[PDB]
Amino acid sequence: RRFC
Amino acid sequence: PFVNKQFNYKDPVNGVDIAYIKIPNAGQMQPVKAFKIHNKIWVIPERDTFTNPEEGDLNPPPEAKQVPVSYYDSTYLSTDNEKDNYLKGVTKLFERIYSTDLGRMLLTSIVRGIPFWGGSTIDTELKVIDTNCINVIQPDGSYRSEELNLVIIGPSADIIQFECKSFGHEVLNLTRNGYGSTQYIRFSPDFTFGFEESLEVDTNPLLGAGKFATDPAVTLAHELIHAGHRLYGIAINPNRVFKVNTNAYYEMSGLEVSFEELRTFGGHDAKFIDSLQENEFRLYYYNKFKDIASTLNKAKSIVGTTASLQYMKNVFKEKYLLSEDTSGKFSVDKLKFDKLYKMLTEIYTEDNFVKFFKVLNRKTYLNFDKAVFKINIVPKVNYTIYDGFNLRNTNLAANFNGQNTEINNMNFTKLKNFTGLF
Ligand code: NA
Ligand SMILES: [Zn+2]
Repeated sequence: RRFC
Repeated sequence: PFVNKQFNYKDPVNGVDIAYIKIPNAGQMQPVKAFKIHNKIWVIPERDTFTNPEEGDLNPPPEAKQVPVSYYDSTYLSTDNEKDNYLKGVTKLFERIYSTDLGRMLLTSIVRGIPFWGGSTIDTELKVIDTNCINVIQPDGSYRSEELNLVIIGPSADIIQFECKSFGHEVLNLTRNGYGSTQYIRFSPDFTFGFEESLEVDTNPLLGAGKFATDPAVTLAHELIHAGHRLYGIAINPNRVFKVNTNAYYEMSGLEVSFEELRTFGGHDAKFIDSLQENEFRLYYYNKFKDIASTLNKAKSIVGTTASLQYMKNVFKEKYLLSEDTSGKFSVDKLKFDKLYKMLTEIYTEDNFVKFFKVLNRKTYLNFDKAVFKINIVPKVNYTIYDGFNLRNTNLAANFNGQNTEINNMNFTKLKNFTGLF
C-alpha cells in the first residue's frame, strides 16, 4: 500500500 | 517467459487455466472469469467487490469524505475490452519483473511460498486451510478446490488503493505466524502516479504537479514484496509504526507509517526501524518457523488425497529451508532462517527493484503523491517488457524521458492533482  | 500463454479475455473457458471461479469470502457471489498465468498465480480482471463484504459496491462515500489520494470511476474495468487490456497489462508487468534477476528471485520465492497446511485441529494430521484455495468450475459444472498463492484482482471503489488482501482465521494470524495465506493484490496497470525529481519538492505537500510517472512494474513489485512477507507469514503487525520525525509535514499531523511499509520500500527508509525492534521481529518469526517444524514433526497422516504427506512435508521443507536430520526430523537452522528472512525483507525491496529496472522513482516512501495519470502499457510502442516507458533507440531512451510526462505527454492523461489537497 502507499501512504501519502 | 513467466506467462507461457498470451491470454485473450474472450478465450473460451477450459476449466483449467481459463475458468469461472468463486473465492472463499464466506459470502455469496456469482462466478467470475479468471486466468491462471503461472503455477499458483491467478488474475481476475474484475473490480474487487469480493474480498470484503463491506466493499461490495463501487459506490463512493459522500463527496469529500475520502482521502486526497483517491480516484473513483465506477465504470472502470466493466467492459470486455478493458478486461482484455487489464489481463495483457498485468501479464506484461509480470514479464518485466521476471526479466530481472531480482524479479526472478522474488517470483520464485512467491511460487514456493505455499500457505502452510495448518487447518487441522488434530496435531497428528496435516490439513489445508480452505481460505487458501479457490473453487474452480470444471467442464462438467462441478467445483474443484485448488490451492493458490497469489491472485491479482482489479481495485475496489478507490481505483488507486492498491494493496494486499487475504482471508483471516478465527484465531491464527496467518500473515504474521509463519503460516502464510493466499494473497489478493488489488492492482491496476491502467493508471500510475506522478512524482517529482527534486527530493525537497517531492516530500512537500504543497509543491509539484507530478512531472515524472512511476513505472507500474515498480508499483506491482511493491505489492509482490508485501505478498512475499505475507505468504511466509512474516509481515510486521501494522500496529508497529514509525512516528515520522524526519518530515515536518508528517510530524505536525502526527502521521505514522508502519514498519512493514518502510521495510518494503527499503533503502534509507528501512533504517528508521531501530535495531532493538528489528531483532525482536527476527526472533519472533524465528520462533514461528520453529513451530512450523514442530507441527510437521507431529503430523503422521495427511488429510485429503491431493498429495502425499511426504510430498507436503518436503514442500514446506523447501519453503522454509528447514533442516532434515538423520531421524527425519525437521528443525530450523539459524543461518538458513536469517538468510531467507533477510532475502524476503532486505533483498526484495522497492528501492532494489528501481536499481534493476533503471527507472526514476520516488526516493522515499515518506513523500506526497502529486497526481494520478491514465496510461496504456499494452502497445509495444508505448511500453515494453525490457525498457518500460524509456524505449531504447528513441528520444525516450535517455534521462528517463519516457517517464517524463511532459516530453512523453501522449502516454499520460492527468486525471487528478493531489498537491495542495493534503
Ligand atoms: Na498523507
Ligand atoms: Zn505498501
